[PDB]
Amino acid sequence: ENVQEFVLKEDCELRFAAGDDSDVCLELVKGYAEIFGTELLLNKKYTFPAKSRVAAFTWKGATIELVGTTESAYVAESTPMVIYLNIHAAMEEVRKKREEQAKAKGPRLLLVGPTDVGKTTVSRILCNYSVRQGRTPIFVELDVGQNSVSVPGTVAAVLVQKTADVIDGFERNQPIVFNFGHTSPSANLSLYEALFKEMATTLNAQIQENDEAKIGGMIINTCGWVDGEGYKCIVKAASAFEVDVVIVLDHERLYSDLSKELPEFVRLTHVPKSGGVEQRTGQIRSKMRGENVHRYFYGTRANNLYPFTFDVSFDDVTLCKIGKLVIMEPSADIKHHLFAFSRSTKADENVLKSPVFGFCLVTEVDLEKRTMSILCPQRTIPSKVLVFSDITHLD
Ligand SMILES: Nc1ncnc2c1ncn2[C@@H]1O[C@H](COP(=O)(O)OP(=O)(O)O)[C@@H](O)[C@H]1O
Ligand code: ALF
Ligand SMILES: [Mg+2]
Repeated sequence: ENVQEFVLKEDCELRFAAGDDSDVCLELVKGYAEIFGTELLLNKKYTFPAKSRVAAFTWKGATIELVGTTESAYVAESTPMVIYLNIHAAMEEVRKKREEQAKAKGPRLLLVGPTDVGKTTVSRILCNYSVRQGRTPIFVELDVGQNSVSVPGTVAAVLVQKTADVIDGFERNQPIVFNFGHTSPSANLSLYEALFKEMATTLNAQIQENDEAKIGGMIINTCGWVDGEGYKCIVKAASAFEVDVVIVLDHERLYSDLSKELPEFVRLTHVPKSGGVEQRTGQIRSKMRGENVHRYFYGTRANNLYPFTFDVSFDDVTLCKIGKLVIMEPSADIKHHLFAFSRSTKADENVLKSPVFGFCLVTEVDLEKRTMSILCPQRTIPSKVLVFSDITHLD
């Protein structure tokens, strides 16, 4: 209940972090402002939980109130927001040109760069800006570590029809989700690459049946792995998704290399990272993976989910594992692991390329009763083919 007031000139952003113990309430009291591309409503109170990192930007100028203990709060005057806006502008230009020559295929954009340069944040701003233009782009999440669509260990895609919630991020409206099963692509690089392609193939077939999605195009977020084998992932992602535009954030050498390698038709743009982007340690990142898993089952402060715990007979499910498909015996070592419900009706070669229904968490294993307790988003298992993930979570 301490109060801070901020006057933001045009093209300025208030960056703040909520206290370690404290909620911070933000209210726009004059003008117009947006948080990572989502417009703030005048006088609406936005409660951010402890440790939240937030940036509120304004094009024309704003006055903003914060109520609560903050670790840091300052106004920055020079951001790359204009750059990020012109990227959206050029995408929409491409949409119109292709519309006037047509079903029109929307432009596809790949965001690349090392850890903590703001690829996710920029993907969010671009998705929001497209929605505010009246478009429905497809957001494609290839980061199996820091995943904003599903649990970690997935490659996923979602049609974006609403701007992100300011506090909770995007609504996960019926995502297409593939179970990769690891927090980094180097754990099985060829499987990771096969999922890209199966994802790209699936999306190409789906947009055939939906013109809005088709002209919406794609914003594709990669992980921060740019060196060695990560570089080749970028080239194969570019190719498999047939991208028109590669945005490289804060990596001149990557940009140089990609310019010499990509098809000449590919427009490549190097842009700086924002001064507000925060370096995150392995610990913080591990904690964020845990909170992602937690959110998948329980939702948010704003939007609670109510997941079911029940027992499942080992005679009613087949547990399997990728690394080719192998059938698993119920064992004590599956405890705390995620399992994906495979859309594939049988435990065969189709599992590898099949998207999934969702996940459960194995909370207990009773070997003698031949049962396991699972946490599950629904009352009854949506599939009897359960695919192992190396991601674990103590609840
Ligand atoms: N302009 C900004 N102001 C404050 N925090 C930011 C800003 N841009 C990014 N961040 C934060 O910095 C962190 C890293 O950004 P992110 O987009 O997740 O990096 P990357 O996706 O490249 O790994 C995130 O916690 C994000 O919320
Ligand atoms: F998307 Al990153 F570090 F590159 F979370
Ligand atoms: Mg990211």
